[PDB]
Amino acid sequence: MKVHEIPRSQLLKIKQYEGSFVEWYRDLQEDRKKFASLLFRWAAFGYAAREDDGATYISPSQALLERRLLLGDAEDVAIKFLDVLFKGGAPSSSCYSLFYEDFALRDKAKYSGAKREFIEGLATMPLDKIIERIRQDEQLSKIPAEEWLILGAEYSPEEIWEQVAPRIVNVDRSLGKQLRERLGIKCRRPHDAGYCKILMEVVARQLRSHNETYHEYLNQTHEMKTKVANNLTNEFDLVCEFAEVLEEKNYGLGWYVLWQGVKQALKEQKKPTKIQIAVDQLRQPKFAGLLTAKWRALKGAYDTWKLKKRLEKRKAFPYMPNWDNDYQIPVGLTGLGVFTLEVKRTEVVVDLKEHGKLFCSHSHYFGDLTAEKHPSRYHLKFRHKLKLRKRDSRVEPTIGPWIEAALREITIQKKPNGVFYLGLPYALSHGIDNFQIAKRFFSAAKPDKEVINGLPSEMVVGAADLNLSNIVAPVKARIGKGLEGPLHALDYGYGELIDGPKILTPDGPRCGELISLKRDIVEIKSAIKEFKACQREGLTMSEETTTWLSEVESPSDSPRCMIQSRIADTSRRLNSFKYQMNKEGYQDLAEALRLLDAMDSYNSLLESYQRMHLSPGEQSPKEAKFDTKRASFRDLLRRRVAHTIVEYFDDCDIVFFEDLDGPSDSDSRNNALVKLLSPRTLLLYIRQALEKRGIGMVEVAKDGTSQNNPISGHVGWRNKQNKSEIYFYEDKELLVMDADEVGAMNILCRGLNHSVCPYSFVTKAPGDYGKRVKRFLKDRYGSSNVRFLVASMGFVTVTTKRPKDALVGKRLYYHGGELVTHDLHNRMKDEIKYLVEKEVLARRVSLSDSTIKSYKSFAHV
DNA sequence: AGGCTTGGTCTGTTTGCAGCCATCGACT
DNA sequence: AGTCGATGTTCT
RNA sequence: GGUGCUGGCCGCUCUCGCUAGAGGGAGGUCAGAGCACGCUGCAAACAGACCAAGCC
Ligand SMILES: [Mg+2]
Repeated sequence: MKVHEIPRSQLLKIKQYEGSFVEWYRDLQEDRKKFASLLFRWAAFGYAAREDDGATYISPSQALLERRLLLGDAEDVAIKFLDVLFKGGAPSSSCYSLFYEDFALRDKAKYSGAKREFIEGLATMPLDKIIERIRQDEQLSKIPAEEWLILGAEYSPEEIWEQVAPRIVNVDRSLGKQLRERLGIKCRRPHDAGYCKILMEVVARQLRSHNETYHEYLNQTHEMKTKVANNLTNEFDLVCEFAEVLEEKNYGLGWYVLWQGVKQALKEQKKPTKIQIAVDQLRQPKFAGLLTAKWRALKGAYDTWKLKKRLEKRKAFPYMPNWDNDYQIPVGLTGLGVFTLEVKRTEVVVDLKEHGKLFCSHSHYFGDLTAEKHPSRYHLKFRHKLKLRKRDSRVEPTIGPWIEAALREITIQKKPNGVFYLGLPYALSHGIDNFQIAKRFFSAAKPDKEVINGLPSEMVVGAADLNLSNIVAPVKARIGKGLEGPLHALDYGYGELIDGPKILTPDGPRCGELISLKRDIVEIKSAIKEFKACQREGLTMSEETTTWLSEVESPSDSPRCMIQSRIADTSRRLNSFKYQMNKEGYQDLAEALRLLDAMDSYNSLLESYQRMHLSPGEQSPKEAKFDTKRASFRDLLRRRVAHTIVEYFDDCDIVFFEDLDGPSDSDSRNNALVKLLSPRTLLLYIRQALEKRGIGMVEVAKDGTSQNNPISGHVGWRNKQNKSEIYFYEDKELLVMDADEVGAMNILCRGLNHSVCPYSFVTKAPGDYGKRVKRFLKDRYGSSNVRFLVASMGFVTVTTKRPKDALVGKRLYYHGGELVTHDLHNRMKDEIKYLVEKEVLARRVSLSDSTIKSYKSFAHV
């Protein structure tokens, strides 16, 4: 079967070093360091020079100046050298040649494997297959197919090679040797192939990381000045004229500031609102051409101004990369540096043959590690144990499973504390089938039919919905060609469900009073300004905030110190529950979550008590205390969300998730999840722990997955006071279920639909739809080039003719099979919204039921 | 008391570049 | 047999 | 048995202060383990947090 390896690495703290290495490391982080800032100029990279006063703005012409002013003669070769260096990969086979002083060349090109296969079948190979092999080969075109053909007919295969190798050689490999002598280039060590071979690719490994950014950072400047001057309307002609006369008067302009300006200026309103400076400038004649603008044609003139102002804050070219910080030095078995390795008294040892031996410590991640050398790879076998602090604890150390893997190179780094670490970039022999199916089959709209036939009969899926509430609600399922069932999967068949959907981490107990503890910090932020706003006016304080302050046993009624006792009593609460949760190791994520935010508002509060005394206009330059906690903690919770999500998804082959970082609706900027814990870092941290077990992961859209009904597709209402419940109107009977459960089904639904079944899209006139939108209109109604008609009851119809009466350039919603419009999707929400308000009784419907024959959401048949 | 816009200073958050080497030929 | 230098590819 | 994460106590220092106290910060010190673990360099865009004004 086909396998695919997965790159991972975990630390190893080095204790002692032996030999001349210490100088050796310091030389590479000085040889790298030394020449990287010189090679910067050779490709003429336009660079800002970092400075406290600003950033100087050097241009390519101001940098191409010193290219020939630094190399008068190597220029005509260096440009050929940089390309054969920027291509990289390995066909640049020996770029190290310039550093190595004894660099020898051979007069023959090497006998490559693909260079052998081409000669023995030179007699019969067709020219419409001979020329498609060589055209794409760097060494083969240099001889035209004429003299290629003659040797195949006359000569037996083995004789031909003896006379073509000095002809098809890649003459770029000499470019390195010339530059050293013509430039007087000396490194620190020069007969040492290791020192050279590593350093060449190492500096290159840091440089190519800058070239592709360079042409990509630029190609944005070419796409940004295209999409600012493509939407210049007579509405842009006066929208930016609004901010010019706003900054002179010392003001600015926002987004939701926009809609209450014309509604108060279209009826004589003599009592201003928060935007009177706009309303008084929305009564002048030069901005009276703005009050009369349309509905949607102004959202497409707000983004350009919100896009143009990003063109002006952006620098014209990248900064200069700072190279002083130590880089992760890699050393590999074959070709690069040479190393051997052992486990000495369960303590790791590393040996480098020319330059002496490192020393190493016993590690917990590799708990029962073993090593056996094979000629190309190291084979490791180990498991994960726990970390053993207590000696007479009844507590067994958690045993991980054994891991069979391969390892071929090692990494080294100094940390700012002066410690040398050692890394192990290891590869995992795992089945590629799950990944192979993941990208090609579920991600995309239509896979080729030779790919669809790459499926076994039955396989397992999963999904969940994650919001800040009770985070994980999974559902496992079974999909089958043979087996019939209630969920429709595109191109694979029907499926029937094993477990789920259930919530797995319900919000723990201590949360209820920790939010109640957050409110205690909520009032301290608004109250500290009351001590600071009456210091400027001369007034006293409000009793309602004062009455709250007295709730503490405070030995002084002074307003100042009672503030401090509500906070010391608050810090103790955080200090205490810190301890009693540290006992556990944080086994309830849902608990630590509302605690994490509680740890946030406390640190967010101490920055206003240090700045209480400050008279108006003098600040405190709060410095980095390199709080190591808040950074390396909120990571731990994410790498702990894996364990609860992996445990329930081990037996699955594929997983699905809600990608909350995509084109979402408007309420997702203030949302805490983009603020509290990264979606993609969490989804990727799941992927990294899912890839580890050879289980594919494929995201799907985030557009209204919580909203739709899994059974009937009809709309629902996420209760605006209780986000955990959601309501539905079907069959003249009201129903209710759990929202963050509902989302798990709609993600499982949309997953088996390849995200094809849409939620909302924008019309045009038969500006094209994406390839994932097409397969819906073609499969159901008949084609892609279709206009849409408003019809009886205010529905929408798909017409196979293309008339001009119809609505074009608008927006829709999809429910149960019917294409409905926007003024109806409000009405449809309005249908449930009113029934709940009138205090009617609904019927809860679990989705674990068997009475359901088929789920009709995101399926078309 | 609260509700935005502007800017500065400081960390913190979310991304796409580079990478995780095999094989012959000369020589022991 | 074995070491270490120097050399080899191409689709999205 | 490598990196994380935690509270008391001690002083030390720092900041304010209706005088009551609080809050930091790198280390010296008393307590707790059913806690997961892709390491790393260059780069770029937002948002988050506090002091200032004008404005309704
Ligand atoms: Mg949700």
